[PDB]
Amino acid sequence: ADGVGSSSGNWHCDSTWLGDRVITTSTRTWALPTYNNHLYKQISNGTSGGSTNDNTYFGYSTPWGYFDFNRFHCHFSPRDWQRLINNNWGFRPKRLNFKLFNIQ
Amino acid sequence: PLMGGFGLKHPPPQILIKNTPVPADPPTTFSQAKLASFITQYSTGQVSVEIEWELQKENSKRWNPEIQYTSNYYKSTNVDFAVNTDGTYSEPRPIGTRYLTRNL
Repeated sequence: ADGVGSSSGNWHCDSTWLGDRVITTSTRTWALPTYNNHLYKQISNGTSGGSTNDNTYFGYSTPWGYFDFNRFHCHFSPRDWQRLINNNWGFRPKRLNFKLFNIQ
Repeated sequence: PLMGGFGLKHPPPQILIKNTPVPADPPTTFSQAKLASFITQYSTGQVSVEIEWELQKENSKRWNPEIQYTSNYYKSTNVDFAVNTDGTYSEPRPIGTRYLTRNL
């Protein structure tokens, strides 16, 4: 089984163009700091300062971080993008799969 | 072939066609000479040729975009590879087959 000395997964970046399906996998290396010294904090901006009435807000800044893969170039190489946009009329996602591994 | 092409030992068999000669009226008295007077005649029709091809799909990990054959984006007096005002079809430029890349 898993332990301190055996890796949790393998690196995958690739694109499988099969018929009408293209399956794009990707992998990156990240670093997650300690935000707010483990604190939730109220944050706000009022119009009593230099800010104007349109720029006011009220909310909270949590210690948690989050993964955002929501841009296309995260998932496509410029050559895989060229195969897509040149040869096909339309495309839509079907399903995704997500993994964290190799945690230091 | 030095012009470029597929050298074949048994190439596609050449197809020959002719109008069967139809004689004009022979004389009423026998003659040994061959019949030198024919009916002026020609034929027309429809021909179809269908070739199946075998493709070698491009599989490459090149990151950046390829070079593709693209028509001129800018405006023009008439479309390329299309009829002009008078109905004359035209092909503006020779188009080679090598835009993809491989590693030597």
